[PDB]
Amino acid sequence: TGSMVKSGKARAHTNIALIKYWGKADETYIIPMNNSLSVTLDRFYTETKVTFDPDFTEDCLILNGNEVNAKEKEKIQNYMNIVRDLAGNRLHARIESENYVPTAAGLASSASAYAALAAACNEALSLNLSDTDLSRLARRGSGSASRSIFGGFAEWEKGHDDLTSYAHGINSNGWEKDLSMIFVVINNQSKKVSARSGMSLTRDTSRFYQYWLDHVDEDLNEAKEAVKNQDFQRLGEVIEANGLRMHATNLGAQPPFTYLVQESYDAMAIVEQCRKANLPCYFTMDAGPNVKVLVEKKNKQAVMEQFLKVFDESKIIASDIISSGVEIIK
Repeated sequence: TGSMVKSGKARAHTNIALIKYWGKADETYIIPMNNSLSVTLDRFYTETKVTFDPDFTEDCLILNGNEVNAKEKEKIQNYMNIVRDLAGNRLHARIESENYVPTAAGLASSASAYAALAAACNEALSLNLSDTDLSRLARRGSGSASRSIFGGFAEWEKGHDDLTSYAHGINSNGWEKDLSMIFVVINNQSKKVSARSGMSLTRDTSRFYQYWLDHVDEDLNEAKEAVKNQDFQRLGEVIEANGLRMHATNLGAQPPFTYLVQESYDAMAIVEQCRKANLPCYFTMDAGPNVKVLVEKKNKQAVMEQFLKVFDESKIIASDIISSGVEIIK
């Protein structure tokens, strides 16, 4: 690299919320209405390199080898303004990112991307950020990115401001090594959809939003106790119910909406058939119709075969849960 050029490259993995982040207390700083709990997936990740050079006059983002539009361009420059302030410098960066995430199939890359960028900047500029402050930095880009700093189980503590809202890794005594998640790619409209806009309408207007708030802390404690005990059935029941309650809140929005389609329900029915046939597993869904199936690694293959009876092979994508957190790479 160049004499006064500072670069860093990081790999961060996606995560899926078992207890949902849904609704913000603060839209500008990304402060959530409640705590969330997720697992970090081994199979899906973003690699991001950042190169700071005094000769650069603005930030440039190249994604999967392609320039981004002026919109995405403006967004990355705003985010990089946070990094510069944090660093106490005025260096602009060329950002080269590669998503190893099935985004065309509907899997989100925002958590991995912002976690990778935060870590890459910390490395490039030698900021020496603690995992807490790395989490806070990632959060400012995307809420769920706060959790992708960490492996295995992770919890985003809601806090009440920029300093107190961040995630931490949960030690599971290695339980994450025994677990998997099967992604069912569900046929979806290709029309534009915004989770950020969705959760905002629901948080602000849903007639069922208070119901959500009244139960989330109880679900979270239940999930965490299940994790302490490595009690799969106990974790599953509560995360499945929590997920469904999140979708319920959208039904109460003004006016109502849903991310689920009939094919999603078809996949949920298969999970329940699996449970009735002695194959424990539990589903969750996010801002789209894809169905994610949490399952013990030992039963992963058998659950997949049940899905493979009815879905194309290409649509049934399994991942293990990774133990380690964001890493610095070449």
